[PDB]
Amino acid sequence: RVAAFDLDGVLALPSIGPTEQLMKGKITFSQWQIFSQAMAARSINRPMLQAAIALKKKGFTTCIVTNNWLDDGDKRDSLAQMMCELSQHFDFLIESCQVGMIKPEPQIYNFLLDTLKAKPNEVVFLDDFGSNLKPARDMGMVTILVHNTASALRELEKVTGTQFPEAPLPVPCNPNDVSHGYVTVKPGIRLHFVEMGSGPALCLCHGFPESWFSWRYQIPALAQAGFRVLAIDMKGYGDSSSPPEIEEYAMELLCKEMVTFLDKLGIPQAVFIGHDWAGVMVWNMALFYPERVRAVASLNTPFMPPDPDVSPMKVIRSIPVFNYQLYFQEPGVAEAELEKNMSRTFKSFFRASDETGFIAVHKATEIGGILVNTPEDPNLSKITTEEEIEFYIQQFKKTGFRGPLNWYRNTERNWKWSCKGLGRKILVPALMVTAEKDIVLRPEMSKNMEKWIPFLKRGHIEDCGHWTQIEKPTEVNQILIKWLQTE
Amino acid sequence: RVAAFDLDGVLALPSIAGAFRRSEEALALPRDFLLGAYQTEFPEGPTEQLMKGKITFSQWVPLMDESYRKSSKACGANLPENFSISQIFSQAMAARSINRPMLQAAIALKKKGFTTCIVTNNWLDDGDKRDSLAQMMCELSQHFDFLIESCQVGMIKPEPQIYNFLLDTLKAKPNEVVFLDDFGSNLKPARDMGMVTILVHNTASALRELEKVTGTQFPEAPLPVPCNPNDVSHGYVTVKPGIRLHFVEMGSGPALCLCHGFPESWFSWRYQIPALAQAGFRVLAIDMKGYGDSSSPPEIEEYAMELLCKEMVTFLDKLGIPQAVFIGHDWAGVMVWNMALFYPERVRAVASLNTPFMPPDPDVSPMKVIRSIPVFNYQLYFQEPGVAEAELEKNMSRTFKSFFRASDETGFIAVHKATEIGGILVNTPEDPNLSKITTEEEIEFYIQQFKKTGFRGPLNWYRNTERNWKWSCKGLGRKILVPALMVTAEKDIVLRPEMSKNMEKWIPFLKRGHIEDCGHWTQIEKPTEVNQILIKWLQTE
Ligand SMILES: CCCCCCCCCCNC(=O)NC1CCCCC1
Ligand SMILES: CCCCCCCCCCNC(=O)NC1CCCCC1
Repeated sequence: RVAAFDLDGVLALPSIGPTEQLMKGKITFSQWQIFSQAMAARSINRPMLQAAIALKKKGFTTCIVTNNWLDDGDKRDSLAQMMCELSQHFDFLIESCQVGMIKPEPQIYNFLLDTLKAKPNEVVFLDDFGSNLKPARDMGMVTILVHNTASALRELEKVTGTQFPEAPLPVPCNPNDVSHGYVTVKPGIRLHFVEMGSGPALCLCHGFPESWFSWRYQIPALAQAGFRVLAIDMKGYGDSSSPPEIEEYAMELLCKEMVTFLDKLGIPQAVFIGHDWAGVMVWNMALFYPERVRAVASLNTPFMPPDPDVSPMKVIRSIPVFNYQLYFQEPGVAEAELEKNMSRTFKSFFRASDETGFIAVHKATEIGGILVNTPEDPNLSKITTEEEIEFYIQQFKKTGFRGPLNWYRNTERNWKWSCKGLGRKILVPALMVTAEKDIVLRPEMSKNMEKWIPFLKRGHIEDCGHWTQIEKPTEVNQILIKWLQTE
Repeated sequence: RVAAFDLDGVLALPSIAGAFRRSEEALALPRDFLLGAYQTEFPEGPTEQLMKGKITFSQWVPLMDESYRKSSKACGANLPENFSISQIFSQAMAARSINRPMLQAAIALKKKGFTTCIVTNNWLDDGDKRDSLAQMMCELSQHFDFLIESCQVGMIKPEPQIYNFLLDTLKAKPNEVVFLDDFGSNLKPARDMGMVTILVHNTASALRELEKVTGTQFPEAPLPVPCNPNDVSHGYVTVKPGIRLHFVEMGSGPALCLCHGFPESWFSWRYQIPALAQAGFRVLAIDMKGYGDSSSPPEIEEYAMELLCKEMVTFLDKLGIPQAVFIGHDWAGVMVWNMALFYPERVRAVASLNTPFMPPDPDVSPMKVIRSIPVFNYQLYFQEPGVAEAELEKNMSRTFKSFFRASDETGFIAVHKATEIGGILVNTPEDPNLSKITTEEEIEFYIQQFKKTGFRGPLNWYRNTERNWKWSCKGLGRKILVPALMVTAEKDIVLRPEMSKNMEKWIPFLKRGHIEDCGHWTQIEKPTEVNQILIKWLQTE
């Protein structure tokens, strides 16, 4: 079925002849004040926008039929953003000032069903007036008024269809419904990414074994937060070049290229928010290229400078919760296990802080592999949808697993490199977000990070596993936004 | 054969060193007091952990500050107790910009086939204003093959080991390589090794003079920074099922999309894109529907201006951009004005090249107005599908060198005769001469581009006359009340300037720009100006 929504005050609040032609479109705004400001005060009616994606996801045809008008005002920008935001969550836009006719003139209505290809019955309209809803039900449409700021609305709306949650999730941007940039930094290597919103720029780098798609919940919000996001596919993963050479992944290089990728893209500075392995790079970016980093934020991953008199490898042979990691060392091995069956491999890796079928991070060598435990047919974690997983699959089907793993296999070199930035410190805006129930990459591993990063601001989330962006998304967003906001 | 230059005093001016100087005298400081912390074969203390990249900048202040305070009252003149060097080294670094002529001198050899690069005594600026450096550094980025940052390779000038590290990568001998510095004390090693020394003193000329003497000659008014070849980002937005729009990106916001005309491609703005970016903008040289790497359907309806504008809008939403500056030329320009006319909200501002805002006559068949204007015959010729195509496709080489010619050049197109002699390239030479406005390669791109898209799609732009008319007739009671720019070309045969004159009846406040001796290919004929005009425009709004 389909869902129709007015705008005057059904998807934006506060709510709100000759200029009856202003509606029709023969006249613009700057055509005729003490009223302008009012259109700028109103914002999106989130729970309603929710109620929409709801159906949209549920297999309906959403849409907006409003009594528009052309805004050439001094503050139309607003409308744009709102418009450009609602854009993605509807199939058709029946703007009054676009099709000549305006509510409640019956010709507009006939125009909708017409484009909608539907019968008045299997279509429900939503208006805060009712004088505009008379036609709808008259036609055989399921009418629904507003009067208030929703609730009662979304309520008698639930009835027709399904139910909506009180505390929802941030809209998961996706899939192809996005732009796909492609920068070629070195001959054989090109880095694919994603883009959204207008500057300043902040690149979101993922970890192991993930993809840009991971930030699927941060990207939109972050954009709408007034930013130009660049969910990049880290070298080796997804649509970016994934060479077979190990040297190709030395952190020293990854950071260098990361920089190139900027020049190429003509961006002179960006905010670098990293997680997992990325997070490592992010901190090194901050450490080696201050100029190009506007600011840095890290999830789970803490800044752990290297010990100059302590073989980096030894520090791994030590920490017990880094076995699997060791297991990865040998090329072909680790790969062979994860590739053998990507389905499991993933539903396996991706599990909540409070969930079964965990990975074998420490018994790895001994039991023969990071997955030697765990069921065969893992259960879908209440953190990824089959589809959500399938993307990761398709992604990896084309890239393989060697490339990503080669991130681990550059220990000595990495050590030898990060040793140069031992006499200096991170003096650019920084953020360290710690996860609580994160088995490996435990919070307490930061504690002395300030010895290196004074002024370092922090953020911490409870009941959060390693998959922060996907486990506690809404919070991650908040924390992140509010962070950028205050700097 | 390569050529390198110590950025501060060669690529960047006024040499930061100058600031120290003018600061010494300021506080009656004996010649070279705080100067040592920069110009001294005494690379020691903190200033040596700085260029060495061991410690950042911010640290180098509290440390250097006190290391200065060393000889403060001890062995030397009075150096204010609380006296620091933070915000004084900071300004000097910011107040400095790129040495345009010298950069020129570089791209020269680069073009000429040399291995440019920069060997500077760097330091990692984690300053409150380190951005500046990023930009200037992000710019010089593309013009050099190698960047030898002192603060990145451990060694700093003039310690021999650095130099021996450069040739190592440049895989060259001391003889076939030239070094540019503003000190000379830094140049001493170079000569001794076997390199071509040159005191980058003075400011320019004199340097480029003694330079010229060993390379070639440099333009007096060089050709603006061109953004090509494949050294760019390539976005790809899918607006409707089968249709996806490819484009190009550069710099940081706000956004302004550059739409091309017929028969061109994003590559046309190759001269505006960079400059525009460097002008503080995020450019989107888009490949108009039908052209190059964007979907180029076979349907005619697919190109109704009404649609092109709609999709143009979608392309924005999709890209998450809520507003942009729309600068159009030719057919694009038309759309651009309609964009302004139909979607005010999404247009921050509009600029048009050659193409004027010509609303439609409500009581005058749009077609008739074409059958009338004599300089629109070829256009008419295009009407019939397959025909026009067949002519332009038969041999893209000519087709292009043909279309693309200067205001003052031969082999013109047959804009009015067409229909009669059947064709536009009909009476044009067999093998046209390369116009002093496009390089063979420049043309080849257009070829490859069109080889994959064909010619139907682009032409379908012409074939939507009635519909277009019927549509633009809706925006007859309103006007363009958003910032606008109308740039007129002088020697533009078709799309003559005088066709604007009453544009203000529709667009008050409409600002204008006009260029002389300019044909239809404005962006390629008078690029530098187009840039200026455009920039200065955006600048003042
Ligand atoms: C002394 C040098 C120390 C360098 C430390 C670099 C940081 C290592 C981060 C490793 N991260 C991961 O291995 N993540 C995987 C663990 C298994 C489940 C998915 C996520
Ligand atoms: C619906 C009314 C349309 C009115 C058309 C106004 C002017 C459109 C611009 C046309 N531009 C061109 O035809 N340019 C070509 C002309 C032949 C040589 C290359 C450039």
